[PDB]
Amino acid sequence: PRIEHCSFCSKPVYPGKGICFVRNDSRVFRFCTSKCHRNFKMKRNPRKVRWTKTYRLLHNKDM
Amino acid sequence: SHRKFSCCRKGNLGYLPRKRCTRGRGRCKTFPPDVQGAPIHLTAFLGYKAGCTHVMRFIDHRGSNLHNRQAIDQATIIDAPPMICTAIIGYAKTPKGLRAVTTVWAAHIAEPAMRRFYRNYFHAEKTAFSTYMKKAADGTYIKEQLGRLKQHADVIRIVAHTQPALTPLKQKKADIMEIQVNGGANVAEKVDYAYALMEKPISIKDVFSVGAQIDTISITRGRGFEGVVTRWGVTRLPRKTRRGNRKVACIGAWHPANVQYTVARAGQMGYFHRTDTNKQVFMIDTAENPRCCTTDKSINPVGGFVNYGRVQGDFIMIKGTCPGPKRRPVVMRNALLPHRNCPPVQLQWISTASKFGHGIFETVEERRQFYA
Amino acid sequence: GGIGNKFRISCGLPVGAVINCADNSGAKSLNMIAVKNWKGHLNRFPKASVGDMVLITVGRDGKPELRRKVTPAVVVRQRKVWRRKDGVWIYFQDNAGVIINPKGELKGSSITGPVAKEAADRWPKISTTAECVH
RNA sequence: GACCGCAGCAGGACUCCGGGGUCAGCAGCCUCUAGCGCGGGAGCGAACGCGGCUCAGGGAAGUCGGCAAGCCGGCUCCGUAACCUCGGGAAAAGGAGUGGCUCUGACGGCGCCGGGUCAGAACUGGAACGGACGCGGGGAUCCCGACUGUUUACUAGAAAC
RNA sequence: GAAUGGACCAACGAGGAUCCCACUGUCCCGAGCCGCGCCUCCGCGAGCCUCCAGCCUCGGGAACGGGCGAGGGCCGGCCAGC
RNA sequence: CUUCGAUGUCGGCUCUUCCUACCGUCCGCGCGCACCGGCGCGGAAGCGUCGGAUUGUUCACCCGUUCAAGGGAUCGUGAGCUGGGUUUAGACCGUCGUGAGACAGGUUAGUUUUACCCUACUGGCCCCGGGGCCAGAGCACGGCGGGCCAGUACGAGAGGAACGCCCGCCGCGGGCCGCCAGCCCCGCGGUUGCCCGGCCGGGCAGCGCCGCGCCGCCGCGCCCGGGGGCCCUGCGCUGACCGCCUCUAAGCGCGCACCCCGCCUCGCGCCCCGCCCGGCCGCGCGCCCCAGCCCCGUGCCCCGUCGCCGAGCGGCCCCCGCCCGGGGAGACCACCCGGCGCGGCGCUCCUGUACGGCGCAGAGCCCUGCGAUCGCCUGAGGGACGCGCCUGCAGAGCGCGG
Repeated sequence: PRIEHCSFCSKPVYPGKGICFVRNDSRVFRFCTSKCHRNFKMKRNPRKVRWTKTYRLLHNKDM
Repeated sequence: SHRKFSCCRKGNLGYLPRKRCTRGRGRCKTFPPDVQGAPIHLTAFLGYKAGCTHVMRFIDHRGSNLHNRQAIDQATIIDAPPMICTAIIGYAKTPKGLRAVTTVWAAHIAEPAMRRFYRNYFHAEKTAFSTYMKKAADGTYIKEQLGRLKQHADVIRIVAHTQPALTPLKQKKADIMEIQVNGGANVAEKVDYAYALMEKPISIKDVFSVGAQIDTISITRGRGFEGVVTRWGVTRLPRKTRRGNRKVACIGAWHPANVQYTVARAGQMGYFHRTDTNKQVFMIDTAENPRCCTTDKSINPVGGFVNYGRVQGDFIMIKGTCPGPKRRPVVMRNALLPHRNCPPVQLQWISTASKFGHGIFETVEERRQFYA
Repeated sequence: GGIGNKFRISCGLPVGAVINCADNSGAKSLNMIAVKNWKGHLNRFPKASVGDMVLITVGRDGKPELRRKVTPAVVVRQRKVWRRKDGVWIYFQDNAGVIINPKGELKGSSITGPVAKEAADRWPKISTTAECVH
């Protein structure tokens, strides 16, 4: 089907699941779940949350 | 003096008494109109609510904004294993209403039907139908009694029994339901069609069609003794009210001197018979087909249907919601009067992700690649 | 002045809400006096959604001419999440609105920030003026 | 722990002695010693009540009235107005920091041994630090009484005395 | 209306007012939860009331009756709520 | 007049019902009705009559909006609440009084007790098969807009309809949980003080606090609500009385958001069937029409009073377990299920990378001693109340009714 990536988690969100948030900067941040969202609003770096793709990419785990 | 500010009564009084349903499962109460000389068809089927999924659909509704647009809509899967027809009841409409002429049963009734007839099958004496199987099985008895139905009946119905062994339910006793045969050119055409189905399985695929509307009929989820604010929707009083805010402050006026039936009172909320009408069938399919929901994706959610089971076999996805919790029996009838302006179904996706937790994988194999 | 039959969306801004200005009209903050097309029910505060024309008053923050008057406005951004029938659940960082006449002309030349499609479909001038529809 | 109040009544009863840790603390919280398991128990986890929590978006639109709740709060450094009997106001208003480590500095008696406070710096941790606890919300005015005091035990703490 | 004291408010106030900012389930509009009560059981066990009786509608009547006139309902016994 | 050995005393909140003397919506008809609008009238009480500033206020008044009738119910509504008003005792001020005090002048401060009884109502119960059928009782879809019509009829312009069909929305109603928010029972992570010697892992601070969070509830989310009948007020048809005319007098058509019915909610009884298929009882059928009334204005007149067989029809009665365990059900019961379950094993999801080991990490100090942290093994470990399985222990009364 058609998917989007969490702006924070970077894990694919299938149709019908998630929230989209429009920043004043004019960027649109699609979110996987309230946890994908709350981590971002609380300004917690994605590169320090181990489950997040950015940490997996940082550790060389995913790409 | 007057209320001073117009406001409606909270609650429908046609759903009164709000009592726990005495009827065992949802009953059909009325059946779709007979219609003379239509194609011969069966009016209802019994099923068990499995879960809900959410589907992407292409909406061809001209005049709606969503015309040639895409919509994610909730849909309810109801497991419907084939039902064995076991009998044929004919009712003659009389001055006193429909009065049954006779019900003719098959020479062999399966164990789940017999189980319904006894409280504990193991300690039961197992005498039901014992003389009848001997009187039947000669062939002549059934025909002579079916002949009585042809001559003296107008409303021919088939008595069917669900097979609980093909379901994840712990029941073990077959829900027995009468289903009307509608559309015969003559009464004798209905009884003859019924005899073809006697002692034989009937499936949802024959009974209903995709795009058609069905009236779900079921007993609702129960919440037990509940207060007026939850049961009837009355406004909670201000926080400082001594004796609490969760009550109707005046249950009436000095005159009439008795509390009225229309005044909200605390009592049973839930477990009431309710019919939901005009629900369109998104799809009828089998879970044995590996690609039923693929537009491999079969109907089973990854992780299984929460609080339900494996949905093995025939299933129907209706759009929207049905009364009752999961596991509950739902009788499903052809809509008495259908919403004419409903768009035709074009399912483009069905969600198969875990409804247990927030799953992000449609299939177990996708999860296996992800967690390498 | 709204063009079309909007599908119902969750209304996050009740009477008393102070929505921010999305235009260079000169108002900084707009207070919601009331909602147009509203037949209410007893005790229900009038509530408004993105794309809904509201009557607003401009507070002491705004330019003097704008102050002291009930003026028509449309809500263009809401914090409350709402579900479009496509299934998208969308929310914006702030609650903001544009001063516009009921006919549709806007007091200010510019609109700032993303503006919801609901506002832009219902009001054409909103679509042309706004930089982004999200 | 037996007194006095109907009683072996969450009522009222004058003293003496008073460890540790966190702390400015005889505060709160936890404890050593000592005392000790309170007109009973089980089951259930309805409504409703009482004692507490949490709540999206809005933010007093509720109401006689912001009642009740919440907000604020410790310390250190800045930064503080009108008015004013020049004493105040004032913790005005408003900010910023705060942990854990690893170390530096200063401060005495004077071979050598204290003290636990003050600064300053690295380096660290989902963007976290008075981490529980304890613990002003603030401001602009109007009336009245100058104030601190006193008051109808058992419905009026007030502008009354 | 001027020691039946007049006017004047710095500082003080569990005093009486009006507003503003922050703040919140006060409200829109309620929902979920944790204890304890309730509830059921074992054991203990009262108070207060009480001519009788214990369903209504209308009429007439100390002008607003449970009993009276004429209608309409109603096996009998309980429980939790109110 | 009735109540003073006491019927609690305004407004608000909350909640139901009722009326019509109808404001909007509906149906007709009339206008000084071109249209749009207004306005008068008859039927019509189904729905709607809202959010706010001041006031204790009903009222008043103003602002707003889908533009906003009026009332009754012991001036509905205190063992429902509030105490704001009112109306005790404290206290001011003004007037009045020699004074004590007064005020139908203002101001402020001021215990709102009791259900466990009867009734009513709301659910629940008093063991007795499966399917159904219907007496009675309840009852629920209104309003507003957009689009096409249509810038059209109409107006010689400005303006500006309609029927129909379609799409939405509001208010309501009944459900539901896939999403998305709330919430989280004992899950995982973080952290404070004190305690268990330190580490690991814990406990206490009545869930210490914070971050997520499953199942399940939930709304702020989602789904669903399209119909018939008789007909008022009337407009018409044929048509008289009343050598005409006429909707009416016979006759007839159409006809309202109202009413009745359906659908829906409950349901006493009954029905069919199954097990069982057994007794007991009764003895009697033309039809129409009344201005054809087709031959009338009779008959029966004995349910014991001699009638009682059978046949055939019509009846009537009989008949049908619990405990226990779980639940999708629950106060207790009831309901719905039933050789449960308990413990594992997978899957799925929740949290966020376990202890330990390691290091070519680490501000350093200094000394091969310490060091918060760091990466690696490690999307790890821990957890589960959902799904699939059982490889292990188990599990269906000789208990009570019958």
